[PDB]
Amino acid sequence: TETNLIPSHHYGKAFAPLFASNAMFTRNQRAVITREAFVCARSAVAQCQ
Amino acid sequence: NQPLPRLTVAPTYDSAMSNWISTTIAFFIRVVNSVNMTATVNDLTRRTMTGVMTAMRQVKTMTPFYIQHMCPTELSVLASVTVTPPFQVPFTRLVQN
Amino acid sequence: ANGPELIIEDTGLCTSFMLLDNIPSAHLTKELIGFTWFMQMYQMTPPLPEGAVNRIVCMTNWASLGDEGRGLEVRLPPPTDSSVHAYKTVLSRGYIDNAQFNPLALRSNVLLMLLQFTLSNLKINKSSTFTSDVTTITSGRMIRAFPELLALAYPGRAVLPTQTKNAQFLSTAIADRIGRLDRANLIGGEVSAMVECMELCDALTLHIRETYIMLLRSMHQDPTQIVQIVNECANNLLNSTIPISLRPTILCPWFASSEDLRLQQVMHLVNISSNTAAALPLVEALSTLLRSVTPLVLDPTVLTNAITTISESTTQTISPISEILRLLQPDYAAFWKCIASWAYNGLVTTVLSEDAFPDSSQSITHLPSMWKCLFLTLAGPMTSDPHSPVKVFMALANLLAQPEPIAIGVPGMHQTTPASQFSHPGVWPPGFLNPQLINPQQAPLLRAFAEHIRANWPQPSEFGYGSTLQGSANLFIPSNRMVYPWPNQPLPRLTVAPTYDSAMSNWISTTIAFFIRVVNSVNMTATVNDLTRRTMTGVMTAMRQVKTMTPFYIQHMCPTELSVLASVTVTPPFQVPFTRLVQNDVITNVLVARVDPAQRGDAAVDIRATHATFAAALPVDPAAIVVAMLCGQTETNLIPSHHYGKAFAPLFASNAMFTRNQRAVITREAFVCARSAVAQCQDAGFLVPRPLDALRQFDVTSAAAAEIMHAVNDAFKTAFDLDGALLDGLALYGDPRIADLSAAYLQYGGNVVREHVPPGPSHIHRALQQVESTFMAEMNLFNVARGNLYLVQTATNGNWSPMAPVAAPPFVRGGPNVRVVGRFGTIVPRPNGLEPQLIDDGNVPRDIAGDWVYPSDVLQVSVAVFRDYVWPMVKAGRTRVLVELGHYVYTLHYYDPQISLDEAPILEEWLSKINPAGIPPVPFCIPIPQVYPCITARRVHYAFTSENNNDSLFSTNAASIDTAFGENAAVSPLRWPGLVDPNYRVGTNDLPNRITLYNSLYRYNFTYPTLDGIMYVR
Amino acid sequence: VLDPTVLTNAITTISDYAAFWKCIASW
Amino acid sequence: PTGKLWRPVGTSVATIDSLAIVSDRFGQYSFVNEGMRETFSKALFDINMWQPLFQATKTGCGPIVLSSFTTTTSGYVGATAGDALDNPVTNGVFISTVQIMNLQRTIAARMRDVALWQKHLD
Amino acid sequence: ANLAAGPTVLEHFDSPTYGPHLLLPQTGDVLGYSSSLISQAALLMVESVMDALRDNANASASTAVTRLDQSYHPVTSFDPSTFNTLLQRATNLALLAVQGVQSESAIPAIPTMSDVRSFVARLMAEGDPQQWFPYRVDQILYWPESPFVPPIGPFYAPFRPVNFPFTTGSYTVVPDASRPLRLLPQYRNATITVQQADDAYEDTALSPLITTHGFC
Amino acid sequence: AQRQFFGLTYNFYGQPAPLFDLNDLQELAGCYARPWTSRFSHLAISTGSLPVWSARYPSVASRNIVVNTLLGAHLNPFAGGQITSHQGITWRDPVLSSLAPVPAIQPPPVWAVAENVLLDSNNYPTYVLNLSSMWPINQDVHIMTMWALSDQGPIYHLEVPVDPMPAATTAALMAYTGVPIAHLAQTAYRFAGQLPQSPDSTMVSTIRWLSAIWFGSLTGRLNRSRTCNGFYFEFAKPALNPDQAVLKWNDGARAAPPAAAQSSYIRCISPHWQHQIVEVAGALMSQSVTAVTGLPALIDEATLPAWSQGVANLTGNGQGVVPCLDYNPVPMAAARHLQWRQDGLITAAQEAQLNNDYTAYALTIERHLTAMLVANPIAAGRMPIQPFNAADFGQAGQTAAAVALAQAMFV
Repeated sequence: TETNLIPSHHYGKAFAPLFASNAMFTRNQRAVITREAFVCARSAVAQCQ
Repeated sequence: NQPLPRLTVAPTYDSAMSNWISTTIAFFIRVVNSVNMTATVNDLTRRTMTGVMTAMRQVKTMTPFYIQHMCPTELSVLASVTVTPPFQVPFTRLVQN
Repeated sequence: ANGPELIIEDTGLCTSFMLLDNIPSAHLTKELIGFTWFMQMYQMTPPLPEGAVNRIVCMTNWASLGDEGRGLEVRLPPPTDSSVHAYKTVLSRGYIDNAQFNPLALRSNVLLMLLQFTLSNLKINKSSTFTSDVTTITSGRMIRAFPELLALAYPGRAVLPTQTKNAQFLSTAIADRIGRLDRANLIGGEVSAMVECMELCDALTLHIRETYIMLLRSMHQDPTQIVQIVNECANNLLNSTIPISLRPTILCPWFASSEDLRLQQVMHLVNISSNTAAALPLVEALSTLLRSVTPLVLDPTVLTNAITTISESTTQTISPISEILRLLQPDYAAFWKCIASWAYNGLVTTVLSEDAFPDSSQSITHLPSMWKCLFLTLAGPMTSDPHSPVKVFMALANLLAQPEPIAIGVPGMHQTTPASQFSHPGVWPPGFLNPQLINPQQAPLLRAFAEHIRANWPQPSEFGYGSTLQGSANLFIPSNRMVYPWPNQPLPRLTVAPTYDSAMSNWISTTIAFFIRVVNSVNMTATVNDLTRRTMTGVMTAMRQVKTMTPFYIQHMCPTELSVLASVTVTPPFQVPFTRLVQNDVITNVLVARVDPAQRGDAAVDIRATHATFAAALPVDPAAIVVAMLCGQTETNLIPSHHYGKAFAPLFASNAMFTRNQRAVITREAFVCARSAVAQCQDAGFLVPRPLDALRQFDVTSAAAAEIMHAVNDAFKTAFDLDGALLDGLALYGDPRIADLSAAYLQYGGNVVREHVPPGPSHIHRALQQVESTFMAEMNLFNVARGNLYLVQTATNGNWSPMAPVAAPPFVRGGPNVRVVGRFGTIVPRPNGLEPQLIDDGNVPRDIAGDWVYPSDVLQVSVAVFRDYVWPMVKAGRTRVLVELGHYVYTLHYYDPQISLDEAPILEEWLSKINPAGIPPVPFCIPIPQVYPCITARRVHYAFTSENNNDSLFSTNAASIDTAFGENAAVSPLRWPGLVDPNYRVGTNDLPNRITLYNSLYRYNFTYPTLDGIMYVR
Repeated sequence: VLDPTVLTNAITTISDYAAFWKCIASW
Repeated sequence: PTGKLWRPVGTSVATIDSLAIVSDRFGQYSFVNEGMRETFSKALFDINMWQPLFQATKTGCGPIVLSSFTTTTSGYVGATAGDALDNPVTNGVFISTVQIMNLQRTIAARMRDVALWQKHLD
Repeated sequence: ANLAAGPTVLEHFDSPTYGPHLLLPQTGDVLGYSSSLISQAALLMVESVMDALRDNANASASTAVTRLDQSYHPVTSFDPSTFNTLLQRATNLALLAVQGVQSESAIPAIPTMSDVRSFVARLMAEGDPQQWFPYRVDQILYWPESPFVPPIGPFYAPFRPVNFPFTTGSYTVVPDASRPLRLLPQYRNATITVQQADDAYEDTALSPLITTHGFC
Repeated sequence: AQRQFFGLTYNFYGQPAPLFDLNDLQELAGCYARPWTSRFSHLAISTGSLPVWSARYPSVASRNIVVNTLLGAHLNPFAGGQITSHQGITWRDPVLSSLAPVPAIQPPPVWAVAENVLLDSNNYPTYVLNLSSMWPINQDVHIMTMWALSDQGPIYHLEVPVDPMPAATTAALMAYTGVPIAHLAQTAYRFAGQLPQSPDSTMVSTIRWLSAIWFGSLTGRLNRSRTCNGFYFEFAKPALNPDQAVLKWNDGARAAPPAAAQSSYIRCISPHWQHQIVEVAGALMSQSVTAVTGLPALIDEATLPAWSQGVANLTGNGQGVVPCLDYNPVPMAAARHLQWRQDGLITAAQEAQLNNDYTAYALTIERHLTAMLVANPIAAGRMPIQPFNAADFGQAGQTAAAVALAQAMFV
């Protein structure tokens, strides 16, 4: 590992850019829509048979 | 895995992987020294084999420590900032059935 | 010649803390005249520094005119200066910006620099010329005349015109405490041995500087010694004489203990590449020398002749004679190396060259293979290889398979397996070990071969070598001993003649008697023609009857040469017990260890896997061996001893042999310091007393070790100057943290020996240590205040004193309502006009208007905040904060109490230079101490330390007749016990608390005679 | 930071890592 | 275990014959098995009880702790080398002869002291 | 000190022959006495230890012998702790053979290879290395309460084990019985429990034992 | 060579465990280097060059007195046979190369805290089998046992063959002239502490004669006037630290050889010894000799502590003993001066002052030891000063006897 290494500062600086990209919430959003498109898909095909 | 301990000579040779990397090289050093090896392995080259496999074993690699103290803290985090969460079936060592 | 530069005299007074006059006293002439006098107006330099502020900064050798530098030094610039550049010797270089000093790796640096402070002081205090004092200042006395360095030495000889604060002090100086005291001289008319004298010099430099003379001794030997050490080394032959007469003094550091030696022999084997190539300039070195001197002339003609003269009918196709005449011909490089190889079997064991084995496609009716195989045998004992016996047995056992079947242990190893391929111990023919097993009615010939090898393989034996008074580099043999293949006899001082007795000779006679039996055997007799088969008996008898002088040599003169040559050699012999056919004691591996299997959990794991195994083998050729072995002639009129007493004269007349003897000592040091250096900066390792545990260190990662362990290897490489690889190699596996030496072979059976050379009891694992005990005590003298740093808006008008703080510090940690700052240091903002809460330690946001305790680290990953919410607060004078940092570097800034000033910006700037990486040396403003009672402007200060870090102030107003507003700081007498205390006794020093800048001390006049300075060889 | 320099030296005397990273990200 | 403690007189290897009663300047350490401490504690306990009367009348000499007469030796403790070999005890609590004397004459001297008062109280 | 590298160095502490000698066996090992080649160093021990034993056997009070014992003694390159090498085992047995102990099995006057081998075999067989007399490198501890009377010099310390089981006295040799001798059984006190006294038998009994019938 | 040494450990002065701190083990026997032949790397040309004042070890002899205690706790092998370990510490290997924290899975049986355990270089069958290697441990246990058999000052030995100095012993000394008593014991110690040297070796005579001359000087007799074969030690003039000593081959009347073998065990008797770099470098040196020669005979029992009676191999009481004398620096020096005064060496009015000069000096190396004594208690589990009770300082021990044993030794 890099000579000078304060695990604290390192992991900190790295995971900073990650939480800047609201990719954590895209997951929650694409999720509540797949559950909509499902409870609605499953229903429409379950109503035609 | 274990909470990232203050780097020292202890955690950096006691990791799960350090043991594995170690005891294996240890085991193969006795294999390249088998009586059977003689058939094709030269006495000099049989020593050169122990020479190299020992270099590996004793080499001061710092990953074994990373993969057991610092790598969990990455996945734990990295596994949250991803638009697609981690699908993961349980691990099993030798429990067969 | 790369020997450490040990003797390094220094005439100029040994001291490493000069009273550097800082802020100068203002030469003022218009007003208030007389208040401050300068020695300058009396054309006479002041003994003590004369300025408004005189710091005692440290500069190794500041006043060291003594001829010749040590190479490296450590001169901190007065606090007024920056200073941090002097502490970035590690974990900084390309990471922490100039302005700053890496506070995390502080100890790793204040230690790496103190080691630096020591080596720089490793000079001998040479004596100067003490002349009397015709002047009335000391009326006769023995002051040591130097240029201007005089004034600065003896402070007592000072001429005081007015009651100046200095003169206030010096005034005291006990008259008789000057000049010298006891010149102890012996030869009347020759220079004095060691004069003794009081003279400005710090108890500390003195200590180191004299724990060095103590060292040069630990490696010295009176003449009647160094003579024998030399005699014995050439086996008493070689005429050298010492003159029985008093030789005043002679410090000649040529010897290292036996232990200091071994620590460098294993050490030397670490850098050597286990590969066969690195051991080749180790044997060939001993071989070019072996020949260089040797009464053994190799002379083909002898053999050729003895063989050419056997009758052989030419009505025959196969030419028994023409055969060997060809075979026996591939140069003598092989005979010597075989020998030379014995000296280093540990590293490299010779071997029968695979190619020189009768090929496995022919049986024994083939006559070129019968001779090929005979030459394998004879040359058998020559090679050091732990298998030659078995390989020799096979070579034939192999070639005569069809007739003679024998037991062959492991699968995939038939009796027809290419002999040479029999290297492992476990695969020795069951019959070969115990010939009882091989049955006659099936393998007669082969059984008589096994029967033969066992009864006649040379019995190993050992002899002495080198001097017992000068240890030795042995790791597996007693000191001054060398195991040896052939039985050994004492060198003869008469006339030699090739004798037919002796292991060598007998081995050639019985073996040549065996192949004469192989030729007259059933098999042979039925196939091979008749008259030809006679020629072969003749061609062998001739050989087994040539007057070869070698059999003798390998047993009488060779042992002398190896012994005497085992000192001139540029690498001491490295041997492992020779095992004359003993199944279990075959040495499969001679291993070494860079790390110790203790630290990494390897206590149990097998040896072959924790240590490196030297793998270097030489392919000797049987042809050469025999041609030599069986064909050595000497000088008819020759006295063995005489011819050596001659051949050794040169490589024993100079003390080149004594050089490696020191490279050893310097190695035992460099290593013991590194072990200390790394383990201190590390956190609890090889029990190394850490007198620097208070200082910090958050980088214990290997990189940190190699970095630490590296500078140390420089400090010495620079200090003693030695290109040769020293303390290197230990790294290799990238990890100094566990540096630990250990050698150890492993016999096939089980026995693992082990022999871990530990560093000998070294002289610097004291000194340095000794400096760190005292460093801790007197940090300030190196720009390194301790305690913590307070930030409170005290806007006074009196004698502000950042350093030495009067009264108890306001609000200590854990005091009533004194919350700490939670690790992150985050500040949560509050809505509609409410104070921004500063997340406290317990993790419960508290409010800024109060008393905070800032764990320094926090303040590093947080300033951006600190400066924006707590700082605006501290200025308002409503939030005294304690920045809690262990030991920082500290810049001073003397301002003028007359004029007004507000210490805020010389602080705000310091804040704007604190990264999550490094902080700049804490700056403290301090009013320059005035002479009169001046009216002062209300200044506003903020920074002021809790601990009394005012320990290098030395003086407050040298020249001034009296300080009035500044803080008078009369030259502390406690610093000069020797110089002003009545009760002081010449030879006492509170060495681990204060540093008496004026002690007594023995200066020597050591003469360093060369080898011709001692004995007279030739 | 993976780098065989040390390993090579050690071994050499007596004589990108997607695979690795695609093994932890694999878990 | 029980009996006096023995130790390998021949050192290291204890062979059932090597062991000898570890005697010395204090007499022989006899082991103080669990139950035998119950007695001497129960005896001392009944004396400590009278603490308030010992101070009042300046007699006595402080509370008698049974841990003042014992020790923490270790070795093999049996009745004879042969059988003591099967009782390796480490840091057991033994009371030396000369001590088995005081714990005796102390409990005896104090016993008189209290026996008297204890009669008035009654 | 000078010959410390050599395999081992045997030396006669009891009245050496022509003055104190210091035998140093060459490294090679003899063929014949043990399936496992016995080192010349260890063989010399057996051959001598097999004397101090055979000599004790018939040494009498009225006779005066050259040496109060004939057993050799390792002085260098000898492992004092373990008991593997035939040498260590032999040495360990000589420190006892200096007390006057005699082997139950009569040691022939002229040891023959068959016999030597039958002794070197009995020595190798797993057993308990005698522990009464600890080993030293420069001193042979001899029981004070033992027939052996120390020579003079500084080689014999009168060490007394805590409990030596041997008492003194000799044994008159009796010729080999021409036929299996029957033994009337007279009982002792301790008795074994049927369970234990069964397998004990079944652990060393000759079960499927072939037997002749003869004529009834 | 020499393969036989008998030692005796220090006495836990009315204290529990061995009086040495863990902070000490890593201060002398630490760093992993072999703590063996290190005793001497803590001494200077004098005392004013050492951290032997107010500090962890406030004495020019406080080091050895500690390292010696530390050796007691780690010498169980020679006591019984096994290696053992005292507080997480036990030699790394069978060769006792150095100390180190107890392993982890295969720890040695915890040592048994016992005081004054005798030692036999035989109870450890591996020692002699390696002799050469661990040779040092011999000479050291010896340095120990010569301080242990005593309570107030080490007990060395003195000799004087009825013959003249062994030529190559007058040549070896004449190359050590200017050298200070300190650096002499240096070579002395450093010598007999590596590679078993035969007592026949030149050096032993030389370094044994250098311990006989030092004594003659310490008691006037062998002075600037009456030299040995030509040597005698000149002590620094008391007024500037007389705690010095330098060898000086002169050429004045040669003190005629004694009428017989003059043997005697002399030990400093007052606490003064603990701080006189010369009373140690000298005694320590005289012990360098004994170390590589067994032990002349048995040191007389009479005047000696209570824990040193009939100490098998060491102490005696019968015939194989040699009367042991003990001198006191001051009562000593006084006579040492009177001797000079008688040989016209000094004035008749200069000795009544030389004593003042020196006597005041001893009064300084007295208010200092007492201070360090009442500074480093002893109940503090440590013993850098070694108890002495403000009394022995004046104690006019044998002295008068050794002042006579000096004359008969250099007639």
